[PDB]
Amino acid sequence: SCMDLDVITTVVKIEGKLRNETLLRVGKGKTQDFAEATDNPIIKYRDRPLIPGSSLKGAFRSLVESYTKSLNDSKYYVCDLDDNSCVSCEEKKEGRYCIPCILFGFKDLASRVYILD
Amino acid sequence: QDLLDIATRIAISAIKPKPKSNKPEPYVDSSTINSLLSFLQSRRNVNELLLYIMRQAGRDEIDEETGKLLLASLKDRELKDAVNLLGYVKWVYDTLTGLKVNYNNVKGVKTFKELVNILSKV
Amino acid sequence: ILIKLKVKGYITTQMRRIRNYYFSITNYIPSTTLRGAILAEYYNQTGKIDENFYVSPAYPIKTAPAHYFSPAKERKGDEFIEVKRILEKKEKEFEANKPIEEIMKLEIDGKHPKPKIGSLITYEGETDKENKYREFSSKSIIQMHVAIDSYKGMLFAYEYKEFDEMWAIASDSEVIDTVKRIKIGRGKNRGNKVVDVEKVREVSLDQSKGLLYCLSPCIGSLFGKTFFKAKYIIGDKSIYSGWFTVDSFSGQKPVFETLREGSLVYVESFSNEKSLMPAGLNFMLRISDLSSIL
Amino acid sequence: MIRGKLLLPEKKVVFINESEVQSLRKDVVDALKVFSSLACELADNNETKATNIFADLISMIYKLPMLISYVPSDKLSTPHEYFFAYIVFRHLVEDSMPSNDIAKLLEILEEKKRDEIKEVLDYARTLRKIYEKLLYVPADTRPGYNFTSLASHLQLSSILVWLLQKGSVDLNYLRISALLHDIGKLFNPTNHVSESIKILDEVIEGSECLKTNLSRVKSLVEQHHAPLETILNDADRLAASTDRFSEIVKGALNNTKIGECYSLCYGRDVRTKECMECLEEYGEETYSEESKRLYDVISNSVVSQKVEGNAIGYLVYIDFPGIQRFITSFPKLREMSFASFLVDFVTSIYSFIVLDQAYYERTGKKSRIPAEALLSGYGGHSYIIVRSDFGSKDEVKAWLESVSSSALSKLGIRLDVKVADFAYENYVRNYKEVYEDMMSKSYERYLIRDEGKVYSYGLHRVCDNCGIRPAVNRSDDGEYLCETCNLVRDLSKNRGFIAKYKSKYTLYEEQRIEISPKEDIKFKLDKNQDPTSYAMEIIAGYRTTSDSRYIALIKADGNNAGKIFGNTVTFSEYVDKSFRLDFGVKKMFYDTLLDIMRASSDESIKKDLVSRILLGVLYLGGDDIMLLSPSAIAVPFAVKMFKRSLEYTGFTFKVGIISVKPDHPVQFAYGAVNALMEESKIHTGEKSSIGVLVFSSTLASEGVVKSDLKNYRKEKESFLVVSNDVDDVERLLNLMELDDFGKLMELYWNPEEGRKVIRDKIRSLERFVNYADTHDFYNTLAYLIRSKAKSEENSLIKRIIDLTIKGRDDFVFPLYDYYFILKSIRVGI
Repeated sequence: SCMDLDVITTVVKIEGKLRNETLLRVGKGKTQDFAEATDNPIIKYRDRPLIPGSSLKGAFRSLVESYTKSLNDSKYYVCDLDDNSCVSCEEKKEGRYCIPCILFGFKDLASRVYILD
Repeated sequence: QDLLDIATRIAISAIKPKPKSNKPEPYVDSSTINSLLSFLQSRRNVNELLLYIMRQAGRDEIDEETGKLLLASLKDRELKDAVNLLGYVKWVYDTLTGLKVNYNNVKGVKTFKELVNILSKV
Repeated sequence: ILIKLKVKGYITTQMRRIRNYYFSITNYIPSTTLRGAILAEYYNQTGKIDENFYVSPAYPIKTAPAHYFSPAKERKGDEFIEVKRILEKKEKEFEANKPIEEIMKLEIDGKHPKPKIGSLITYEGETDKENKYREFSSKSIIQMHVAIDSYKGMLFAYEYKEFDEMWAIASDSEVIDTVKRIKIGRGKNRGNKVVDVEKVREVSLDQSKGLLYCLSPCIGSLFGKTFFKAKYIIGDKSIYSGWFTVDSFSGQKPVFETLREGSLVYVESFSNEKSLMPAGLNFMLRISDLSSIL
Repeated sequence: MIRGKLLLPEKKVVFINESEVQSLRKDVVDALKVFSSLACELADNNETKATNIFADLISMIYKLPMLISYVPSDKLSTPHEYFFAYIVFRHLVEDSMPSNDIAKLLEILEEKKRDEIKEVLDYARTLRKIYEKLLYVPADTRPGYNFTSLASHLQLSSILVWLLQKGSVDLNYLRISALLHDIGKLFNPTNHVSESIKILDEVIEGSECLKTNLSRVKSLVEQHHAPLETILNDADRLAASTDRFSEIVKGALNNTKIGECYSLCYGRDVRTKECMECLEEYGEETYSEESKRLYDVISNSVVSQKVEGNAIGYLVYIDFPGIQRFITSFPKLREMSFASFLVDFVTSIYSFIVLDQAYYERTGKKSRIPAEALLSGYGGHSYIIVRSDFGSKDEVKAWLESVSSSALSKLGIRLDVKVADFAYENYVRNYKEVYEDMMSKSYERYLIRDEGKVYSYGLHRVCDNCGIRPAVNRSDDGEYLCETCNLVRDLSKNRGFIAKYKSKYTLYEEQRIEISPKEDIKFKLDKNQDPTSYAMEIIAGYRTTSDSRYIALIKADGNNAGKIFGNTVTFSEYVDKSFRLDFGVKKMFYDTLLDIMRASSDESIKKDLVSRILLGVLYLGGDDIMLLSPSAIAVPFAVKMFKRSLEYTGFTFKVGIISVKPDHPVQFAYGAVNALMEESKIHTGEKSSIGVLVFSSTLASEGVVKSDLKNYRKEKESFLVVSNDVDDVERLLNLMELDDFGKLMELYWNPEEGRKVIRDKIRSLERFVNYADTHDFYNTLAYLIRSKAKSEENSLIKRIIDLTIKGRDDFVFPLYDYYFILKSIRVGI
């Protein structure tokens, strides 16, 4: 049973500073949406450039999916995002689990790892 | 009601087809009016919204006549009525786009009730 | 003496307690209830109460209970007609030996009407001799309430009625002078919206022999106390549940069925006993037509 | 050999299949033999008693709805069953039934319960078939004279036989002869006399006991031929001539357009062969056209003939001058149902019994009132005829009023008796004039005198008033029992809704199917619990005590019936129209029940639903329809019942439907639903109207309904149409896939999935109505159009919005109406 969000045993908070190595370009969801800058401007929170939490979550989920598929284990699988027939874990008689579904949630299950901006 | 009439006049102005276009597209795009509403929401200032619509008109992205009518209407309005007017404009524009109503049908309808009479008949 | 009530609010009326619910019965306001409210206000102000006080039941302004000679032209409509100065044109031959079955001939034209005695009727217009009228319909609402100590244990319900300006006739007394607003209804301390009493021009109506329009639910006699005798009684039976003081012990809830309000009675003689106007009954009067409100 | 019936007011001519009637002749003769055998069994080798019983049974053949309920019941539950038992057993007893007591009268009627009722109900199916055939066959095949069916003409024939008969002339023989003559006219207009002779021969060969009597009847009919001089044929011919009443009109003769058969089929002489030959000569289409033209001319023709002599009969109108107070006296459902049954019984059957006793003693135990003298008598209004031998009509009215007042001096029930001259010797007056006389003699009701008494206001508390008498009697539950209510409760303790529950209804069809509510209702109750207490919940549909479920009230009434009956050419036309209306209403209800039965689902579910529907019936028939079906099935039931109302009865119906909680008071709900039904009237009147209004968390009353309709509903920009066409609701149900009874029952029996499914179906409409409640009319319409615009193809939202908007002329759109229609089913589970 992977739906244990009702009972919270432990909570860990990771606080740090992210420093870009190369020329980091913000997602710029403001596609052809100028606010106070030239051409298409990167998104920012009150004139302060902001890395979207959704972007980091998507990149992390892609990395986790790649890792899980590289595991090549029957017990652990990844289901397509558009599929609505996927389930997080199966308690059929030892069971199957979805690591990205466990971490960042699915339609059937909410996330367990929250990522801030 | 009266705001409805203003909004439907704006919408029928905006439904004029864009010339020299491959597809029979309206002059004003849905993304444009959505951006207008979002900019007004984020930037709670009527003058900034007027500048935004003026820039959009200068960008040839919205109709010149529709921009003129919008500027005349919102020239001396507050914010609370401005957001309501933009919401009504969004509603009526979406109705026109979904119903596939051409400009020649509405033409110069002045009252929203006449427009809904046409829609009920059609 | 005339009074005015700028109610314009939701109030209750005669309730029919069902299980634990309460329902509106009379579309109008009965004299007894009014009298109780007006006397309760006197008691609150001073406490010295008087039983010599009589007040006619209030009705919505420009409305009146229906009598037999004021029927509806439609069997299912609400449009009522009657002849100008009908009672003068009626009656009259009552002195002569004129058959009553011939007297109550309502077939002035084809498809003769059907009357509904004792219904609220509103004056409409002239329309030559036959005056236009319309039945009165009021607004009613339902107010249900819960019972807690945080947690429900029981349930209750109520039915309120909406009224416009109200008019009624009372007794010439300083009571109305010194009282301005009256709590009225089943729940006087819970559910009132707005109430007030306005004094207006004095009213001088004459009560004497002849055909009289019984505004209140008149009664010919009670306990053998003969009040008046009538040649012919036209109306309907009613049930009375009110209040009256007989000085000594007891004197509440005397139930005695009576004539329905708006009944037409041709009384030819009265008596000088204790008048039942303070008991809210016997408010007859001689009128030319329903235009007596003027 | 062509016969066609003229229908009204649609003005349609329908021809009758000769094969069908020739097949049903065998069943008619079989029924006659069965009734003769039953009369012989009851008479116990007697001739006079058998004659009376056979006359009563033959009358029952022509009046099935007034003597047999819509659904036959082995338990005496309807006034019609009591009437049948009384008219059967009145000759059985040598002592008159005491009419001074109503409780004793009902006890006696219940005691006189034998297998005769079951034997009749066994063939009641064929009886219904024959009654329908007689209702659908015109009395006269002549064009222009075919507007009156056979049942009305036959009833008027029996009435005129009883009236015009005088002297030492036998009447029972005359009655049977006239009825057989009319049956023969049905089966073979050219040789009706010979067909009646064959019918008599077959009946005599059937019945073993009644041999000499029936042989004498046959010999009297035969030897006393029509051309021969005889009293019986003279009386029969004069009665038929008075019944037709149309030959005294010269309009049909002056209207010579075709000018081919007016000289031969029409005139002083009558020859059926000539009329039949002409019918082929010009063809039915032309026959129907000319019949329509002649009927239109007659309806546009006015004649006035008055016989200077006396009036041989009077018509008596029995009604209740004031039912509101009596109805409001009962707060519980069982008490209200018993009160309605008692009101109908007092209006019709008690009056019939009183008049029958008065007539029987008037002659000196010589003759007796025929059972077919009872024309109306369902719903409170009752038309009863009398012979002009009691004397003054006012004297008869005073006698009946005195008897009624003496009997019901404690029930608070007073009957207003209206008597007008019925017919003359050589003239029968049209219904309009009779109703004019009735309404003219109505002032006498409004004259009253002074009386002093005390009656407890409702049934509550211990008032003081005059203390000579004891106080309000204490009750088993405490102090809530007035004397009148105590007596009514005592009366209803044995009979009423509980009797209906403890009955076993049977539906006689291609496969007879029985219904036993004691074994069909799935309400698990402890043996220490009282079903009558939970009657309202049972009718609502509580399968367990821990259940929440609303119950709906359905009231229906005809449209513009009074003026329609006022514009009636002849009394026979009025009788035919009334019979058609009543029988068609009962047929519609029965067919709806059959449709529910055939639902391709588990028999237990449909049996339970049918049981609940049958229990939730107050009174059905004629212009008065009352129903208390569960909310989960109410609106589709009404739609299925009234889809073919014009086809069945030809009268448009205004129907009001509400849905209150089971604990709601019953009388105020009745008043509110009556107000809603009256308000939901189509002004054009060419279509039926259905109004739906759900009381989720608010009590229902007439004033509240009026206030809500005056506030929200309006004539220019409204969302509450109220006056909704039935076909619109049918289209809505088809769009919602709720017309099918199988789907409804599948949702009903399983609320676990039913609530989810109905909420999914109703959420979008509920959202639209919510936004309607948020803003005004213009803003709501704008949002509706926006929702229609943003809707993918083949979705339900676009279909619902298109149904709501398209087809509406003014800015009036049924949105609250459709929402409440869905909400009724939503709260039904």
